[PDB]
This record gives sequence, structure tokens and C-alpha cells, in this order.
Amino acid sequence: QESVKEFLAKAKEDFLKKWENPAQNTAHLDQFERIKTLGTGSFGRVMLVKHMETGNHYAMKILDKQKVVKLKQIEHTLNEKRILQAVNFPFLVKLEFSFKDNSNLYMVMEYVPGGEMFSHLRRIGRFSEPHARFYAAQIVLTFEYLHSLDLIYRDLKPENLLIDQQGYIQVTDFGFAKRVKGRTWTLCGTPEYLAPEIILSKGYNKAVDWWALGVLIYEMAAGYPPFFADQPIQIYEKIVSGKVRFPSHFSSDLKDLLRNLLQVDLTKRFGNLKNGVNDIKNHKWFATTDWIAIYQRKVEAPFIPKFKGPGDTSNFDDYENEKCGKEFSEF
Amino acid sequence: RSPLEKASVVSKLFFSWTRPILRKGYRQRLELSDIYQIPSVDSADNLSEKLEREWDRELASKKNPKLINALRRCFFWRFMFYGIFLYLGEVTKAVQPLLLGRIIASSIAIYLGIGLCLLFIVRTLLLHPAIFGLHHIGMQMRIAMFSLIYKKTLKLSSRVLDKISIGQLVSLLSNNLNKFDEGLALAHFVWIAPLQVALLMGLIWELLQASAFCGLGFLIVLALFQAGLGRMMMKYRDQRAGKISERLVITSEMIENIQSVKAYCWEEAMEKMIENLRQTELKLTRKAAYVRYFNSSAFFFSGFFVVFLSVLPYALIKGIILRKIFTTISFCIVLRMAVTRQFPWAVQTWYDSLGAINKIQDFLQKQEYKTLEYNLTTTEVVMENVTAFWEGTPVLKDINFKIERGQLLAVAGSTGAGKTSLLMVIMGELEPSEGKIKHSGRISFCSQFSWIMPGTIKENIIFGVSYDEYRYRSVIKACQLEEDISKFAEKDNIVLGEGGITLSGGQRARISLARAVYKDADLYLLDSPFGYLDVLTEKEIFESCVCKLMANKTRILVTSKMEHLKKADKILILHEGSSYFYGTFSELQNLQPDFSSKLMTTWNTYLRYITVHKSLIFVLIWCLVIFLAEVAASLVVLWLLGNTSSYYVFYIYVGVADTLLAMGFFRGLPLVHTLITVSKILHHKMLHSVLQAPMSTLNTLKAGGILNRFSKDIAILDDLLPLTIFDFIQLLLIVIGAIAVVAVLQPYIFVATVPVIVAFIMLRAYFLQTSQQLKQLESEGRSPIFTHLVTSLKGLWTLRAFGRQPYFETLFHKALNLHTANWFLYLSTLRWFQMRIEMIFVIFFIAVTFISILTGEGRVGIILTLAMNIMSTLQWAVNSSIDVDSLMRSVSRVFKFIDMPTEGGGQMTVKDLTAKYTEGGNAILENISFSISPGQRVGLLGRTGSGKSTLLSAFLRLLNTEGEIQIDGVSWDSITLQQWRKAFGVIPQKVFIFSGTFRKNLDPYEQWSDQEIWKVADEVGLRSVIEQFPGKLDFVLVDGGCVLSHGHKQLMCLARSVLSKAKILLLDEPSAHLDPVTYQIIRRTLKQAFADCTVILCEHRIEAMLECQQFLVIEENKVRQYDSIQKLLNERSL
Repeated sequence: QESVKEFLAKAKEDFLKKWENPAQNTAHLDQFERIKTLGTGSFGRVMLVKHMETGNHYAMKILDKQKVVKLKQIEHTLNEKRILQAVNFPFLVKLEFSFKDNSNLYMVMEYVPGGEMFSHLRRIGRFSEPHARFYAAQIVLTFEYLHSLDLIYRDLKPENLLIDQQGYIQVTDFGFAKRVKGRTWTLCGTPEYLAPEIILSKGYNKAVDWWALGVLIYEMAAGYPPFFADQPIQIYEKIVSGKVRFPSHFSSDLKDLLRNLLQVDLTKRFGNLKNGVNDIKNHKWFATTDWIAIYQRKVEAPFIPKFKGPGDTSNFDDYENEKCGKEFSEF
Repeated sequence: RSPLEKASVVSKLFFSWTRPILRKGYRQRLELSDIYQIPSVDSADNLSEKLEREWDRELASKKNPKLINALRRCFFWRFMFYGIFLYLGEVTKAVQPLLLGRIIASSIAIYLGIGLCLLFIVRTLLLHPAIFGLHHIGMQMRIAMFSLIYKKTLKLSSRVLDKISIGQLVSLLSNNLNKFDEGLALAHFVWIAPLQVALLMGLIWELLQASAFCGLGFLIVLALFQAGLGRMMMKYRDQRAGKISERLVITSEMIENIQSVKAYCWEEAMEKMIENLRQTELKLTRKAAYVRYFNSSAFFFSGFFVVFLSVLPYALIKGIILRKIFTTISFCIVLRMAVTRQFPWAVQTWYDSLGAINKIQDFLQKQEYKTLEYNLTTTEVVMENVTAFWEGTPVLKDINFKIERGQLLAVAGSTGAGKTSLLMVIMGELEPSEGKIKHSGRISFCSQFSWIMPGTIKENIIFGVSYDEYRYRSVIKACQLEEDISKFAEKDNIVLGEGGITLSGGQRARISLARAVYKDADLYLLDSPFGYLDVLTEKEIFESCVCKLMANKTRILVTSKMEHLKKADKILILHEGSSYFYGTFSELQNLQPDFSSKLMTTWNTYLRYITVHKSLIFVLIWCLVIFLAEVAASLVVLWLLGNTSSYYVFYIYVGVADTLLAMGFFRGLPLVHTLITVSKILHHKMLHSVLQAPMSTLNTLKAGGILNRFSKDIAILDDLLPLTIFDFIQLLLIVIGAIAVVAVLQPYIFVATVPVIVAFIMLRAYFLQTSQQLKQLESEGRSPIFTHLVTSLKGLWTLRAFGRQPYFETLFHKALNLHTANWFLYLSTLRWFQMRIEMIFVIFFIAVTFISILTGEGRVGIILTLAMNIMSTLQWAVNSSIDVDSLMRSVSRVFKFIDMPTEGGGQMTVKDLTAKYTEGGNAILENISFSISPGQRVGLLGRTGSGKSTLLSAFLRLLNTEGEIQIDGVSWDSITLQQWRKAFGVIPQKVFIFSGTFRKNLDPYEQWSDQEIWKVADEVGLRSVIEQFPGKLDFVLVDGGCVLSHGHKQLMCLARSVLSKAKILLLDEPSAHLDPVTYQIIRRTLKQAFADCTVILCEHRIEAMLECQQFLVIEENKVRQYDSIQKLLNERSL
């Protein structure tokens, strides 16, 4: 505690002042480039651009307002915009500017040279155990920092985690995230990350994030999801059963803690009983995981991306009247 | 019909049934057909009938599938009948020492001696028949144990058949293949051993009444320590198993790439790696052997304290007569031998039986396939609303198919994309979830994968039918099968073996089509029968039978061929599992013309084993001298004492032969250590020898024998042989010491003992031949049962189609009975051997007893007590001699395997080329000659596709070849082959990659610098190929370097060759293995870096090799030369 709690208090204090004065229409689409489309993502379009005035490469998250209205996801977009505009943490790439055109809206994000870790894991199959712990430590740090602000991400997929030039993972895709205290009945997202509580169609609290992170660690070490089925209904039934076989290479110390992380009992879920994250911090799987020293991210990374300039898309894939303007009144 | 049925009661008790069998066996070699006819009550069909009736009655009776509660009604009466005599004999053997509690007083004892002699006869009579009876019960139960599950094999549901582990059932069958049968001898031991203790405790309290539990607690503590050692032993074995499996994987990898290893000359590195890995496993094995030796020695060592502590309290309290001392010694010997041995073995047997019962009961209960209720009567079949999952995913999109009675239906689409599943469901293999299917039910199917069981042409055609001349002739003539039949040697009765290698794949498809054609049924569910024949042959078969004979009847052939699809009565094309279009031929052809056009045991062996390591002889000398000195000291002590109370108590030191002659803890460990060391030395010698063997003998033996040469043999040598040898040696030494002690008692013993030993040796020698012959025959015969089981597993679907399961049941029962005949014969012979050995021992003991009776109190008591104990030791000794005889086979195999013979500028000139795979085989070259151009590649052209791998191997002389190879003035004789072959550069079609990190996998010799390796890899295009690997270069090549692609592996091989700096490099099949970009990069790299080599790129396609400057045309038995294409293209190719 001590310094760490003193910093957490300051972060929580500044977050409220940041949230109460959100910006809108920070820029127009007149100082960017159209070099390539980084991808689509969800139901939007992503493209790599360069700042005409400055030169810094910046990503642009385009999305149709008609898509937001027709997909019945407009309030989630506004919450995501506000949260991204107010976030303050080293673990994630910050949002710089916002665009609001009569056809679509763009969001300025920093250039991510390291790309998605999902493609890298597909290229290598299975990461080394310390390589897994290296990312898991920062993941736990960011998740507990989100707990220090009382928000629910409601989104956890392998492709959403990028990697920095320093090797630290880069967080993005704040769409499903929301700052709601208590239980929420809303249900959506990836079935592979669907907790039984969300599958049961009940009020969902922050407790499911521990199960999501445990599934992330387990799949990162295994290369295959612990829960998998041909049909989502069978996948939902398998997730409801809450039983899966550990890999042969799985260590007892890691697998035993994964049993507490994947415990069907939400009340008994690791990271929700009494201490928040202290029981996770003392776990032997984090026996050498310097939570405080990672605040500077000085640890030697398991692997570094082969960066060759911000304009190179080598890590990235090589592919190719506003609708209800009254709803989008703060973009 | 059976000889044992024609047996008298006295003959049955003597078990002399095999007496003529032994007479034939000791005379002449074993003949399999000479086996006596199986017992009538032993009929598998008969016993399985009662087993199944009981199983069904129970399965209907109550809500608990207690299979054991059913089998009790089948066997418990006989089990108790045998157990009654077994417990009586145990009681008699236990009480017999108390009778010795009378002769010590010395007239009247003569009657006591006669009665004690008769007690041996009675106990042997009680004992011997019970083992055979209980074992017969066991084998009878095991036969039905196989039978019930074998019948259930045709009952399982296919939906779980794809999920049920194929190896799980095999392991279940193999586990009880021998364990469960022999596991009956300890059955009643629960009902007896507690009673044995009840009697023994009463005997002790009769003698003492004040010192009873004192030794019982020590015995219990010893049992506790012994049981505790087992957990550590199991932990050590489990730790050793994984590293042993890793070593076996590495050895298997070496075995697969043996030729490439000989080419690369990496034998030394492979041997060093193997030994280095085996070092840790050897340490673990040494620890485990030390633990096992301590545990085994505890049982022998316990005997001293067992009597000492029990006597010490009573002796200190008050004086005791030495008569009760000897009697208590015998009683405690019995009590310990039961407590330490009988109870745990019986507990283990019962627990294993209970677990196996639970497993078997669970297995049979699985959901079964439900047969379709059909064959009543029907018009044209029709389908409606077909929809179901093959395991969510609807394999059919509400499909419907009304097939006319006589029509010729057909469907097309992606192969096996659910059309096969739809056919299976229509056939009843898959239960439809939606709609309702109606069919006549009598219909045959032809799976794409042919399932050909062994048997002649008539057998394959009939599969349970009579010989129909016209039908068979029509089938042969119409399926393109008459010519293939005429192609057979006998051409009518060629009895096919296992594997089906006698016929081509198109021949197997023709067999499948004919087998479908053999029986007339409502429909013929053809599934791409023409899928392995030429288009002309397919059209001929269709026009002859497929579209002529059976098309008059209703037929459904899965055909995607456009030409036949036009003539079909109706079509059904499905995409994504859903029928895009279907219906009448003309209507479908007209409704979408665009879619239509687009889609269409020697003493020398033992001596060699001894002579392996000199330390064994020194250890043996030390142990033998220690034993001789101990025996001499004991004899001196006995002589001095026989001619204050501590002197009387010291007689107990002689009282227990086990403790008196126990192998000292300071001696036994060296023997096992030497055993382990000799095993390691043998492993190293075998590895070194295998590295040097000529390829000609190597190809003669099957490669799987190379795996079997170490997979189990080395394991048996490490684990089984040392423990058995040490136990046999210790027991033999103890027995011999007892004999010497008895001879010291009086000067008459040896005169009678020697004939007994000589007759025992003769009897053992006579029994050994028959025992070995029977064991070999039984082991050999067991395989056919698993072969039939595997055949059934392969053919399950076609068998379910045929419905003729009775013949398969007949075959399985016949094979089971055939194996059972040999098993029962061998068991009976062993029983006769045991009975005869017991009779010899009883006779010797009776004679010694009479001699002593005719003849000092302590000497008589010592002699009698030693006699009272020797029997169990002698039985264990006979068992150990048999076990050593069994174990020696692996050592003989190892010695035979080791006894092998060893293998033995850029310009070049070849001449007088002679070559073959074997010594004098197919002449690969007829005095062929060739010239090597300086720095210019020679195109391996001409008879391409006739086989160039032989010439490439001859370039390194990796075959049985001789001739002239004068490269750069150097000949093929002066230089050692390890040095001569290095100049050549291998480019095998299949890349050999050692499983490991890139640093070791690329530099097995380890004689280069890492910076130079990185620089060359950048020059060889591997730095980027390695940047995606774990770490930088430490990435272990798991699964044979599964991450590397074929082109990447070729690049790695080329880089390794460039590192070797070979003067030559013969390329082979570049474009065949390489993808487009991979071939481009390979060509660029070879033409850039390897421009300075006299290469030979062998290509089947002449166009690929057209870039080459020089050209060496190939032809049958004459490898010509064509310097320029101006004549090569006009004469060799044209």
C-alpha cells in the first residue's frame, strides 16, 4: 500500500473532474491521411493516418451512425467515447482527438506498431510460461486500476490487446466498457468470454472480469479455449457446466489458481471474496511479478515487435444527413 | 472326443493327462495341430450362453447393474468348493509343526514320524488340485469376459463409437489378458489367512500364554514399513517413465532417419546425446532398485527378530525348554510367511478384481444402436424434412427424396460434406432428428473406404453366401474383375492375408463394387465406387452392371460425374450441406443452364552375459566367499556347542535359515549396482553396433523390430532381470547352506540328498522343453484374436450393413477356443510339474526323517526344523529358475542383435558401376560410366520416374554397390567411407531434423562459431526464417520441427550442407516438394550461393531440369550421356 494507495486515490479523484468536463468535436477530418485501412473491427472501419500538421501517425476509428442506430448500440458508444476521453493509465494507448462528421465519426488513437498479440500467438502457438506471466501482470494491474474506478469492461478478446514498442501490451476497444456501480442485466459479447452469470441472463457485476482474465491466461498458455463447441448453444451449455481439462504442460501452481479463477461460484471467484486483488497479488503464479516496478515497465520483455518505422504496416494485416444526429449530441 | 474326458479319478488326481503329450514333446519338436481337443465344458459358445442368460436376468432384475452379483450365481458354489479344501490344507500345513512338538522328548516317535510323513502326502493332495480347479474357473470366467463385450461390440452406438477411444478398449482387453486369470490363487486367502492367524495365536498362547502380541506388533510394523516403501518406489518409477519415453521418442526419430543419419555421419553425436539423456534415467533406476532391494531384503531379515523379540520376554521372565523354542520358531516362521506375503497379495488381487468389475460393468452399459424396424413391405421409398446434426449443424436442410421402386437416383456435391452422412442416416447409421424416413430396409451400401478382411476371392465375394456360378461370373466380367481375377496366381482361390497389399486401390474398389453386387436388395447405396478407377473403366463398369443390371432395381449411387449425372433418374446437388437444386434430370438441366454448365537359452549366452563387465566377477567372488565363511563359522559354532543361557539363546541364530544365510546388506547392493552397470554397458554397445551395421542387412529386418530391440528389451534387462537374478541367487545360497548344515548333522544325509537333486535337475530339464514350446505357441497364437478385433473395428459400418454377424461370432469363438486350448495345456503341464516337484521334495524329506529317527537332542531338533522350513524356499527356487529361463530370452535376443558385422578439385570419373539393394539383387547399374564436369551441373534426365533414388544413394555408396569412383584422383577404396562420402551433398525429398534447439539441430558436430552460423544463416535466408521462432535460436524442434514448412526445411538442409562445405550437391525433386514462392526463393538462393558446385538436380519432369547445362539421360540398365540438348531432346526424349 502506502504510495500505491496514495496514487490510486489521486487517480480516482482526478477521474471525476475529467468525466464532468468531456470534450466534443475536437477536430475535423481535414488533417489526416488515408495510407491504408488497418482493419474493420467490430462493425466499424479502422485506417492508418498521418497528422498533416505535426507528422505523428495516428489511427482513426470510423463507424457509421446508421450502424450505431441500427445495431442498437449508441449509448455504449457515447460511454466509450467519454471513458476513453477521461482515461489516465500507462497500460493503455490514450485517445487524442474526436471527429464528428455528417456521415461518420472518427476517433484519434496513437499508432500501434506492435499489432495484435492474437496474430503473434497464432504464429508461435504457445507462449513460454514466464512470457505468459509477463503480460498477465500488467493485465491484472490494469484490471485492478479499473476496479479503482468502478467500471465494467464487458469485453475481452485476444485481438483487442496490442503490444508497444517497449513490449508492453496496449489496451483498446473500450466499446462495451461502462462506469456502472452495482449489477447490470445487459448481456452481449463473445461467447468464449461469456461468464455463466451473463449466460444465465441475470444482473452482472465486475466479478466476471476475473473469469475473463483467467480464460485469457489459460488460452494464452494452451492455444485453445478451455470452453469450445461447434454450436454456441453447446458452447453456452459447456460454459454453464464450468468444467474443463487442464493441459499436460500446465503447472500445479498455475492450474490450482486457475481453478479458483474459473470457480463456478461467483461469490467464491478469486478477486471478489474479501481483499480485491491482494489474494491474487500474493499468488505463487505472481511470485516474481513486481506490481509496483511494472508501473515504470522496466522489466525485460519476453519478446519485442520487429518495428521498422511507424509507416510500415508489417505487423498489421494487408487487406482492403447523419442518422439520428440528436442522439449524437456530445461527440 | 477329448482325452481329458477319458480320465480316471486317480488319473485326474495325478493329472497325467499330458503324459503322452510330454512323451511327444521331450522327443520331438512341437506341432501346433497336435494339441488335444478342447474340453466340452470349455466351449465358448456354451459358457457364454450361461453368462449372457445370467447377465440379462440381472439387468432386468434390479436398478443396480451389479455384474459381480450375477457372476456370483455363476461361480460361487465352485469357488467355495475349492476354497474348503484350500483352507483345510492351509490349516493342516500350519498345524503340522505342532506335531513336531512331541518328538523333542527323545520308541513311540516312530508312529509320529510315519504320521508326519503322511501329512506331506495329505497336504500335497489338498493343495495341488485346488490350484488347477480355481485356475480353470478363472479361465472359464475370462472367456465369457471377452465374449460379452465382443457381442456388445456389434451393439454400440456409432455416435459414441467415434468418441470412444479406440485404444481404451484395446488396453482394457490386454490388461486382463493374463493378470485376471492368474489372480485367483489368492482369492480364498482372505478366508484362510485370518483363520491362520487365529490358529497361530492360539498355538503361541498355548506355548507362552504371556508373550503373544509382542512379535505380532513387530510383524505389523514391518508390514507397515514395507507398504510405505511402495509409494516411494511408485514415485520413482513414475519419474523415470517420462524421461524413458523422451529417450524412446529420440531413438524412434533416429530409427526413422537412419539412412540420412548415416549420410550425415552423425552417429557419434546421436550416441553421445542418447547416453547423456540415459544417465539421469540410470540414476533414477539405481535409486529405485536400491529401494526395491531394501524392501525385498526386509522379508528375509525379519526372521531373526521375529523369534528373538518373542522369546526374549518369556525367557527373561522364566526358563523355557528348547523344545518349545524350536516349535515357536516354526510357528513364527509360518505366521510371518503368511502375514508379510499372503495378506497384501490377496488384498491387491481383490482390489484389482473389484476395479476391473466396475470398469467392465460401466463399459457394457453404454447406449446402443437402435435397428430400423423395416423389411415388412413397401412401395417406392420416400424421404421428408431431413434435418439433423452429424454429432446444431444441420447436415440436411429439410431434404426430401422420393425414390421410385426401380429408379436410379444420384446426388452430387462436396465429398463427404454430409451426403455420405445422409446416406448413412437413410441406411440407419444416423438417427434423423427431423422429418420421417421410410425405406424397405433391405439395402446394401458401399463405403468409400474399402474394408477387405482376409480370405480368398470366394470368401470376399460371399461373406456368408453359397457359390453362384452365373452371379459370380457376371460380377467378375462386369466389374472389370474377371481380368484381375485371372491376374491372380491361383486366379480363383488366392487366400488373401492381412493388410490387403496384394491388390491395388482400384482393385479394392472393384472388390467393393462386386461385394455390393453380390446380394440383391431393395437399394444399392453406392458411394463413389468409381473413385479409384480410370474414366474408361468406370464407364465400362456402369454400362455393364451399374447402369444395366441393378439399375432395373432401385439404386442410389453417390456420383458427381457429369456424364452419368445427365443419365440419372433424378439429381440432388447440395452445397454447404444444403441442396441448392435437385429434381428430375431434364427439369433440373433446363431450370438453371448457367449452373449446369458451370458445375459440369545357451550356456554360451549366460557366459557372455557374465563376461560383460569384470566387476561382476569380483562381486560374485566376494559374495561367495562371505557365504562360505558364514557357513563354516556356523558349522564351527554348532560343533563346539554340541560337543550361560546366552549359549542356549544363540541356538536361535541357527534356528532360522533365512537370517543365518541372509545376503548381508554390505554385499547385496554391489550385485545390483553391477547389474545396472552391465545393462548400461550393453546399451552403449548396442547403440554403437547399430550405428555401424551395413544397410543391406538393415533393410532385411523390418524397421519396427529396430524399435522393439530397445522399447521393452532394455527395460526388462534394467528392471526385471536384476531383481529375479538376485532373488534366485540368494534363495539358492540359503538352500545350499541348509543342505550343508543338515549334512553336518550326520554322515548319511548326502548319500540320499544327491540322487534327489539329480532327479530334480533331470525333471526340470525335461519339463523345460515342453514349457518353452507351449509358451511360445500360446504367445504366437494370441495375435490372431487382436487381428480379428482390429478387422471388426475397421469394418464396423460394412458389417452393420451386411447383418451377417453370426459368422464373425463363429470366427471369434473359434480363435478364442484355439488360444484357450494352448493356454489350458500349458497350465496343466505346469501343474503337473509343480505336483511332481512337491512329490520329490516330500520323498526326500521323508527319507531324511526316517534316517534321523533311526539315529543328541539339539541336532535332531535343528535338522527337523530346517526340514520343516525348506519346502517354501525350494518352491520359490523352482519358480525363480523358471523365471530366469523366461528372462534369458531377451538377453539372447540382445546378444544376437549385437553379433552383427560392421558396414566395413571437383572432377570425377565413374566406371564398372554395379549396384543392388541386397547382395546380388536387382542390378541398379550395368558397368555404368559417367564424367563429372568441373563446376557444372548435370541434369538427371532420361528414364525419369523409373527410379533415380537408387543412383543418388549410389553416389554415396549407401547400397550394396561395387565398382569404380575416381573423384579428383581419389578412389573409393583408399579413403574411409566416413571421409569419402563427406564431399557429396545430400538433398533428400524428406528432411531429417533432430528434435531440439536450432543450435544443436543445425550443428550436431558443434565445431563452429555462433557468429559465423548467424552470418551464414543470413546468407542462407534463415535469419528471417528464425526471427519468428521462440527466443532467438534456442527454439526446440518439437514434433520433428513441426513449425518448419517443407520449403523452410529444404532451406535449412541447404544451409546445413553449405555449412558442411561439401564439394558436391545432388538435388532431388525441388519443384515437387516446394510451393511457388518457396521454389522461387530456393532457386534464387541455389543459383546465387551454390553457383560454384557440380550439382545434379534430379527431376521427373524434363522441363524443370531443362535449365541444366549438362545432361545425363537415364534408361533401363543403361545410363547414357547426352552432352547437349540438340541430341538429348531429339533422341533421349524423342
